[PDB]
Amino acid sequence: SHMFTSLEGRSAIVTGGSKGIGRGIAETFANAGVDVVITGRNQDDLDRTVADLSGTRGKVTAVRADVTDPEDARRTVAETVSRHGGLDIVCANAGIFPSGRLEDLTPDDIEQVLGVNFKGTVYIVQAALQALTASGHGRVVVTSSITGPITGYPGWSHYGASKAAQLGFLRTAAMELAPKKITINAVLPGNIMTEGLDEMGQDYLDQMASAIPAGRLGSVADIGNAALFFATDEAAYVTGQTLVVDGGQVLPESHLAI
Amino acid sequence: SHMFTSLEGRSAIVTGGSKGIGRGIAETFANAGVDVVITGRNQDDLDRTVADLSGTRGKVTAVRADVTDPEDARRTVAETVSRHGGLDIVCANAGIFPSGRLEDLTPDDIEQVLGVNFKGTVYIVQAALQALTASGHGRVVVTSSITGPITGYPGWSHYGASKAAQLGFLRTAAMELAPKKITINAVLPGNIMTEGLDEMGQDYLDQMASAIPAGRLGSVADIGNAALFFATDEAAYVTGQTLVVDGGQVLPESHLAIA
Amino acid sequence: SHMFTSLEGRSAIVTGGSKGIGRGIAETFANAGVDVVITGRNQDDLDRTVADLSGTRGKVTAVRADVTDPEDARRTVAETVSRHGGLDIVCANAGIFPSGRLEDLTPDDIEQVLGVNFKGTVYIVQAALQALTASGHGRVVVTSSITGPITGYPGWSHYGASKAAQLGFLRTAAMELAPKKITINAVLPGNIMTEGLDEMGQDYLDQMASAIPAGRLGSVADIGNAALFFATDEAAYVTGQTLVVDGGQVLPESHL
Amino acid sequence: HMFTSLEGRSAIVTGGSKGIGRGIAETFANAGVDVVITGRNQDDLDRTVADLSGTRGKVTAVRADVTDPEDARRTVAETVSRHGGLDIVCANAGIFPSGRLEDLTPDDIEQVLGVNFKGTVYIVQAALQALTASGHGRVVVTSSITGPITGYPGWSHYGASKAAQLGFLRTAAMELAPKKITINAVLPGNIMTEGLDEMGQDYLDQMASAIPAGRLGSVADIGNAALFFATDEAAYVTGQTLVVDGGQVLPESHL
Ligand SMILES: NC(=O)c1ccc[n+]([C@@H]2O[C@H](COP(=O)([O-])OP(=O)(O)OC[C@H]3O[C@@H](n4cnc5c(N)ncnc54)[C@H](OP(=O)(O)O)[C@@H]3O)[C@@H](O)[C@H]2O)c1
Ligand SMILES: NC(=O)c1ccc[n+]([C@@H]2O[C@H](COP(=O)([O-])OP(=O)(O)OC[C@H]3O[C@@H](n4cnc5c(N)ncnc54)[C@H](OP(=O)(O)O)[C@@H]3O)[C@@H](O)[C@H]2O)c1
Ligand SMILES: NC(=O)c1ccc[n+]([C@@H]2O[C@H](COP(=O)([O-])OP(=O)(O)OC[C@H]3O[C@@H](n4cnc5c(N)ncnc54)[C@H](OP(=O)(O)O)[C@@H]3O)[C@@H](O)[C@H]2O)c1
Ligand SMILES: NC(=O)c1ccc[n+]([C@@H]2O[C@H](COP(=O)([O-])OP(=O)(O)OC[C@H]3O[C@@H](n4cnc5c(N)ncnc54)[C@H](OP(=O)(O)O)[C@@H]3O)[C@@H](O)[C@H]2O)c1
Ligand SMILES: [Cl-]
Ligand SMILES: [Cl-]
Ligand SMILES: [Cl-]
Ligand SMILES: [Cl-]
Ligand SMILES: [Cl-]
Ligand SMILES: [Mg+2]
Ligand SMILES: [Mg+2]
Repeated sequence: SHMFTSLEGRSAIVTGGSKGIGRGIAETFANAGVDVVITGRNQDDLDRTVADLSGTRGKVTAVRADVTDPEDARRTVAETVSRHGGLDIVCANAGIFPSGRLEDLTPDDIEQVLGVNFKGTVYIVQAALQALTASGHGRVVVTSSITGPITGYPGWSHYGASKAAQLGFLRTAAMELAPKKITINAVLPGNIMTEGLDEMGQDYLDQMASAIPAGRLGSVADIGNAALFFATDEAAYVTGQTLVVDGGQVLPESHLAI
Repeated sequence: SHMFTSLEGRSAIVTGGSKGIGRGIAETFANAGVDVVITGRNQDDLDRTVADLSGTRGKVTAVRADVTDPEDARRTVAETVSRHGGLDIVCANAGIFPSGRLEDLTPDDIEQVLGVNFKGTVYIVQAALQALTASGHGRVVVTSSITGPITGYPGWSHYGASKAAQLGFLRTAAMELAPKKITINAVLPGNIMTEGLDEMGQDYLDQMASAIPAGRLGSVADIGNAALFFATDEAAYVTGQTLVVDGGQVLPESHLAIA
Repeated sequence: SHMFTSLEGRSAIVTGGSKGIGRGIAETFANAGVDVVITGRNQDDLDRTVADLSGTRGKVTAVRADVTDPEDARRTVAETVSRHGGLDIVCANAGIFPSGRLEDLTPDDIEQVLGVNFKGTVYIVQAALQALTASGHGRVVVTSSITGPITGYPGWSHYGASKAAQLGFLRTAAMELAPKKITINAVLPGNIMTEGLDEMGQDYLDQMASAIPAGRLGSVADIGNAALFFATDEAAYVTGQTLVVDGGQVLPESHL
Repeated sequence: HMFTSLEGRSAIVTGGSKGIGRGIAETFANAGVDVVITGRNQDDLDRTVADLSGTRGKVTAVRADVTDPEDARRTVAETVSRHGGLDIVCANAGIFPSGRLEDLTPDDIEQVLGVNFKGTVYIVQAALQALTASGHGRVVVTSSITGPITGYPGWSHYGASKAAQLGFLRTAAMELAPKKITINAVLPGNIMTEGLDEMGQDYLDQMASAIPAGRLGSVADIGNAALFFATDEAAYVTGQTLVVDGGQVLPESHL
């Protein structure tokens, strides 16, 4: 009869919500009656996802914005407050994972990944702070990864760096946000079927599939539903923490051990 | 419209559900339409909680049983499988946290705590394996603690050991249970208002409250709602993992971090 | 021309010192001039290891003792203090890793593993508290494992629990021991070429090998040298902590 | 015989003119390791080079900014010229300015990320060929408990930068293993240093009571941990962390 208090009518931002995990998070929240502003740089991709999600209970709309731009963060929050009247949930999700061996990585390569993945998470949280404070039950959910905080994978030394940087930030942010009644937590997916992971190629997807006790790559709904849990009133006592959503992938001591 | 898939009508066991966190877990699942068998050693305590929860949607009944005894674990599962028609969720929750300095801990002190807190988790999971497998969506939630896996506290070196033992066990158990479609995860509460935590005294409670950025001890519902998430179909891809429910307690570097 | 302060003359116990990692810890400390008492249940294995190490700078001798028996812990400490005049280092190392699936493990199976691997670590620490306190620079090094604290491996759910139990114990113990100037820390070996690990077969041994970035199983000296570092005076500010010694094995997002 | 002598080997210590980097430099020098220390302030580099003039291994200085890849390349070339090669890199330079979340500007974040994380990556990249040629390369990163483990108001960007170093090295260790280079990190708790003294006596008098060991750490505690990682005997340790903090991260309640 009753599980979690309904989030209907609340207001959320998902950065990088046009594709992949961000889209699955937006759809998960929208199905729960949360109005969602999704962001991204490509307008056509935002428009297709807004069109695709037009039948959801919560209204998904788009704001074209680069997470690396602090001005775009402020505009995103202001536009979301304008459309919804306030702001309750920020899902700091936008992220990229280009691959490059450490000896090949340029300053620009490193700043590209750290700017989107880490700086872009900090910028949207900063911009959203006052509206989340006015919420009285603010929720920030960060899309980190097992890569960095837990795992290594050749080619992703800067990616993993940026995923760990998110968590180092939120362990302090959680303490600064607690008097404002905002929780901040992070989902750490393992390997989820997305357009972004598709670019890694089939042999990467097979490789990770065989390393996962659950026997499959995860789904965007898996991450959206973890985000949803963190946003509930029922999770008000959870802050500064991580949840690994990976089918057991970080557990095995070795390969065939699965 | 829709948040998670209703768990209405599923079957659960909560060990040590007559008091404290286990009762909060039982009530949380009961309010979700889950039928719950709570266990414990004191029949009066079980009867009173069953009566306290008489008005919940799901049906909360009791089974008097000692987690340290594997035969009781088998009896608990069978009674549950007869009353509910199956078994979908096992909350390995029963535990004790008496306090003793390392130089005072007897073999009995250590075995009492390891047996209740760790052996009693293993035995209930072993007893439930077959019914959980037949459910096709089996869920095990372990009540661990920040104490042991993360923190230390003088007098709890055997308690901390048992809480971390639960986690070492489940990181392998999650792999063995994956082909059976059973996930196993732990909630790691920080400090939660319970009858057991009351026996630590007012100085302990004041000390811990001031250590918590959220500014309060947690409630039993906080832990119940975390166990509820793990038990959802929507958490099928989460196994072998932990969730710390502590108001931020384990974060501060020191006491101006807080102050 | 100076790295760490010589441990020459100090007094150590290594539980389970006749074979495998314990013997490597014992030899590493003896090479550093530490007098070492090794323990084990089999007198022949103790006698043979004492004879093998009879040329080391530190004197290695043996006490036949079961780590699961608290009286044997006490007798071990008393005998070491009688032989050396004190006790500075305790290497709580003794352990077993039989395998069994979750649904096959009997109460006696579980207790055997928890008894040796966890209780035996607690009992030697307890028995040594007094003498370690009197040393003024006491050191406890626990041989834990990546299995349990970090990894899972089917058939070792009770092994993994026992190894993680060591760490939960030591995080509190480090706080109770700090006023006594005793530090307590753990080495978490990955996969180390030993007698006990050879009881897993060549299939298990080749399996972990390709899963390790360093390209090899570790050596008992790798673990002994970690323990040696924790025992230095220079590590007096390290306590309640862990060091994974595994050639990178816990790192890969997949071992392919 | 404790560990194999490192006498005659070659090391870089970034930010080695003060505090922890100076303790690392003096610890390696006392072991007979020739050490190039970097920094931006020549006056502080000259003063430290002179203070350590009696050490067995020779401490010399190269003025360089960790945030500049070209300064990283120059540091490694100058070091290979002076010593004949390079065996050990201690990526240690770091800053910890304090600022509340809502006040951190983009420049504040880039300054801390640039020094603490980018500066670690750049000196490792620059050293890769020389470290590979040594056949026993050693990278030691100075991270922190702050970020990887703890939070402290005002240090959200600093903690991010210290956790960034570890996410980097967990992958870097796998890429470096075929080159026979290990890479680990020391995570100091609270260590008596010059930069740490900028936090004031209130911050000083207050982290001491929360540490089970009962004191702040010393730069030698960090140097000796870095020395362990650099030994031949630690060849099978890579991608890993060592917390040096007197038990500070352990207490459930610091009171
Ligand atoms: N897929 C996995 O297995 C996995 C696992 C662990 C963690 N993650 C994390 O999940 C997050 C998204 O992963 P994904 O697989 O879903 O990626 P994806 O499928 O490639 O989608 C990324 C989204 O982020 C947006 N984006 C990219 N750069 C942006 C920028 N500078 N500003 C604003 N938006 C930007 C993209 O829109 P535009 O390109 O049009 O801007 C797109 O909507 C990342 O943080 C990633 O690290 C993914
Ligand atoms: N309260 C906290 O802050 C906190 C924090 C972290 C973790 N935890 C964990 O949460 C669990 C319960 O904590 P709590 O505060 O709720 O304790 P509690 O209030 O004392 O409740 C303990 C429950 O377990 C039962 N129990 C005790 N021994 C048992 C046994 N041998 N067999 C079966 N049932 C037994 C008790 O009933 P009977 O005595 O009648 O049998 C009681 O119902 C423990 O595992 C504890 O480690 C608690
Ligand atoms: N080998 C690995 O890859 C690995 C990896 C991680 C951790 N570890 C840990 O390292 C420790 C030992 O490993 P190992 O490979 O060296 O094992 P091993 O080769 O089988 O030797 C174990 C030693 O402990 C002794 N022992 C066993 N049971 C005892 C008891 N009840 N009382 C006293 N001594 C006892 C044995 O002598 P007796 O039988 O005669 O008593 C033997 O000397 C264990 O704690 C293990 O968990 C090993
Ligand atoms: N002190 C602690 O309690 C503590 C705890 C955990 C971790 N750590 C870490 O240990 C490292 C050193 O800390 P510390 O307390 O020893 O700081 P410190 O006493 O202030 O010394 C910092 C050193 O880094 C150098 N440096 C600063 N900015 C630089 C730049 N842009 N390029 C090159 N060198 C630069 C400084 O020289 P110049 O100014 O001349 O450049 C100085 O030699 C840091 O990475 C810190 O995060 C410290
Ligand atoms: Cl992290
Ligand atoms: Cl654990
Ligand atoms: Cl652990
Ligand atoms: Cl096994
Ligand atoms: Cl990290
Ligand atoms: Mg795109
Ligand atoms: Mg001698």
